[PDB]
Amino acid sequence: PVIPLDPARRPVIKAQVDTQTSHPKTIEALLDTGADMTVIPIALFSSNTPLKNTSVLGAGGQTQDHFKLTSLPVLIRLPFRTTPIVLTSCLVDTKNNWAIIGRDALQQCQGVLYLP
Amino acid sequence: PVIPLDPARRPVIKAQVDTQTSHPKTIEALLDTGADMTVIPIALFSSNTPLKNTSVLGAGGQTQDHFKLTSLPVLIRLPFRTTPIVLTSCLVDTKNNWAIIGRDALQQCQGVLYLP
Ligand SMILES: CCOP(=O)(COc1ccc(C[C@H](NC(=O)O[C@H]2CO[C@H]3OCC[C@H]32)[C@H](O)CN(CC(CC)CC)S(=O)(=O)c2ccc(N)cc2)cc1)OCC
Repeated sequence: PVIPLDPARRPVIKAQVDTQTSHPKTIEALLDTGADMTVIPIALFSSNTPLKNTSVLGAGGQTQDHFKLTSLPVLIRLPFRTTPIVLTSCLVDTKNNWAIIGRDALQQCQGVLYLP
Repeated sequence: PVIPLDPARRPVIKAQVDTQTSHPKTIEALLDTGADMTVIPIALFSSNTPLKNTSVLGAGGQTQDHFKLTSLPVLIRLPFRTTPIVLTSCLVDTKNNWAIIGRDALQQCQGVLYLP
C-alpha cells in the first residue's frame, strides 16, 4: 500500500517474523529507508541460539555489543504478501527490542520511496 | 521521483540547505523514513550561531549532548522542487556530520513510502 510520511506517526507495519529459532511471531516494525539491514528484537529468538558479533552504525556513533547478527536466515511475511522475505542475515536488538524493516527487506517487497 | 530501495545503495539526494546563518549549501542527504526529524551537519553553520540542547533516542542507548536543535527554521531545496522545504527546526549533528532527510521534510514533499 501507500504509506504516508508524517513526523508525528512512525511509518510502521505488522510483519510476521520467522527467526527459525521459535514459532513465527507477528510484530510491529518500523519501515526504515535509512536502514541498510533489518533489525529484529532478540525477544523473537530462543535464548539457546547462536548469534554473531559485529559493529553497527547507530544514532550514538558506534555501539559494540548492542547489536548482534543472526546465524540463520530470517523470513518475514507482510499482511499483503503471500511469499516470505528471506534475509540472508539481519541485525538482532539485544536490548531496546527494536523492530526495523530496512532496505534489505524493502528491496524484496519492490518497495520504493516516491517524492512528487 | 521514484527512489528504489536497495541495501547496497542508500537513498541519498543532493539538497540545498539554508541554515539562515550562512550561505546556502548543497549536501548529500540520506532519505530516512525512520527519522522523525531531519539531521544536518554542523559544518553548514557558523561557529558563532546559537543552538539548543536536546535528547534523541538512538542506537547504543542514550546520548545527551550529541545532537543539537536549530533556533531558526531551516530551508531545504531539492533538485525537483523549486519551492523550499521550511523546517520549523531540525537536528544538528555536532560530530558525525550526518545529513538525513526525515519525515518532517518528507511530509512537506508530500513524500510517501509505497510497497506494492
Ligand atoms: C550521511 C550518512 O551517514 P553515515 O556517515 C553513518 O551511517 C548511518 C546510516 C543511517 C542512519 C539513520 C539510522 N540508521 C540506523 O541506525 O540503522 C542501522 C541499522 O541497519 C544498519 O544499516 C545501516 C544503518 C544501520 C536510522 O535509519 C534512523 N534512526 C532511528 C531508528 C530508531 C528510532 C534506528 C536507529 S536515527 O538514530 O538516525 C533518528 C531517530 C529519531 C529522530 N527524530 C532523528 C534521527 C544514521 C547513520 O554513512 C556514510 C558511511
